[PDB]
Amino acid sequence: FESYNPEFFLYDIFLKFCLKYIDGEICHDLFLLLGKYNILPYDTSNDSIYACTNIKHLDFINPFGVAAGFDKNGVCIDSILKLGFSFIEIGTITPRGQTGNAKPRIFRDVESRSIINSCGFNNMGCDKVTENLILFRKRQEEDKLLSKHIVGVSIGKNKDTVNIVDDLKYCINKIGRYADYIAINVSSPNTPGLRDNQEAGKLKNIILSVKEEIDNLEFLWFNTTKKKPLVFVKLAPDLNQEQKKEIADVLLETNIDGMIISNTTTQINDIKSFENKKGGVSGAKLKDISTKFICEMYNYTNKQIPIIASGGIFSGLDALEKIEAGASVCQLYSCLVFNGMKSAVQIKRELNHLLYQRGYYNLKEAIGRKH
Ligand SMILES: Cc1cc2nc3c(=O)[nH]c(=O)nc-3n(C[C@H](O)[C@H](O)[C@H](O)COP(=O)(O)O)c2cc1C
Ligand SMILES: CCCCCCCCOCCOCCOCCOCCOCCO
Ligand SMILES: CCCCCCCCOCCOCCOCCOCCOCCO
Ligand SMILES: C/C(O)=C(\C#N)C(=O)Nc1ccc(C(F)(F)F)cc1
Ligand SMILES: O=C(O)c1cc(=O)[nH]c(=O)[nH]1
Repeated sequence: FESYNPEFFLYDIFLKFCLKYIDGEICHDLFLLLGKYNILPYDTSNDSIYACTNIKHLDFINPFGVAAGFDKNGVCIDSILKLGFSFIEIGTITPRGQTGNAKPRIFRDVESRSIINSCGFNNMGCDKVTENLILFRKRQEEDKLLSKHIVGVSIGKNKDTVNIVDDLKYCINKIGRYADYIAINVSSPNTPGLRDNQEAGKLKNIILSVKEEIDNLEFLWFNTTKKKPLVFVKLAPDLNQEQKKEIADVLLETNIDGMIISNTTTQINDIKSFENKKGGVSGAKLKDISTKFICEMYNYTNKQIPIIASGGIFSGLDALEKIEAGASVCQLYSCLVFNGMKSAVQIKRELNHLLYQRGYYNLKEAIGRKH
């Protein structure tokens, strides 16, 4: 075993320990601290050119990135990317820093590889996170192994903010220049009233405001693409067909660059250890629900809006199911929690194998093949 490799057995011993004894958020923060101090293992393999993917000019070296919320403040972007991910969606930052809901607010259920959280948009604020992203961009600029890595920024509203657009615009003005794309978060179930912004009418206004604000912002782009950040919207899977269809029409009207399918769900209640817990559920129990959601939106949007998959992706098989359902790229969170540091290297290898086995010459060919 190569001790610098994410697959080094020692990291699995650590993973077992963490999962067995350590509080969810404490472990998470410890992990981010390890990454901040750059003492995490890293992937040294070269990514298959056959598994590269894209969403317009956004070129991902591999189809795996880490979902929003994992590095809410962008404290160790480099370290996380070097685990083998092609991109990371930092934050889900708010104009002002806020503490989030009362702890403990993150619980694991290993048997079902599920997580439930009621974090509440805890983050250091757009100002501080921008500084962290700026530091990364400068670092990315001197390093070359990160030149093609992508960083997206998830944005939301502060707990008391009346008009979400006011917060979105503030964040864009501050960090938009350093983002490869912006993720409009209107699907968190831990911020009262936030999900109402998924109503076709409101969502349309929000998306246009975000796009205009990005244009109004426009060496210029200190990001990877060297172009203005694309716009994605992250949706909750707890919507009825009518709602999804109306949203689908808005996404086409607003010509949104992409849609991150499925944030956590609130319709799961078959998990024993989560009965007395609040928040959104992530993990295996969310996979089918979110995959189906992808199928629907892919159809409802006539395969015109690129999809970033999120929800219960742990293996290459799970990723292929998301891909064949219409997803062009995948985001992981729970996988990192349950499979640990070897998450990226492992899932990439699995997907390459599976793509080969099934007879695909590349990953793109598989996108939507479940038609
Ligand atoms: C502790 C925790 C915090 C999260 N924070 C955010 C966030 O700030 N913004 C966001 O868009 N999603 C957030 N998510 C949702 C994940 O990005 C992802 O959509 C969801 O967990 C489904 O992926 P998974 O099944 O692979 O875990 C969070 C999830 C967890 C478990
Ligand atoms: C200090 C050494 C402790 C060793 C414990 C050995 C347990 C044997 O499991 C072997 C396979 O582990 C592979 C890595 O898995 C990491 C994630 O483990 C999930 C929980 O596993 C529970 C059983 O250990
Ligand atoms: C099912 C019961 C499992 C019990 C497991 C006991 C595990 C104790 O874990 C200690 C080993 O983890 C090593 C730490 O690696 C993570 C960070 O690496 C940074 C470098 O650290 C070197 C000093 O450890
Ligand atoms: C609930 C929870 O456990 C988390 C969250 N969020 C989390 O990041 N955990 C977590 C993060 C990293 C590891 C490892 F180091 F092993 F790779 C293990 C667990
Ligand atoms: O910060 C949070 O509570 C949060 C945000 C989000 O988008 N999803 C989630 O499950 N939690």
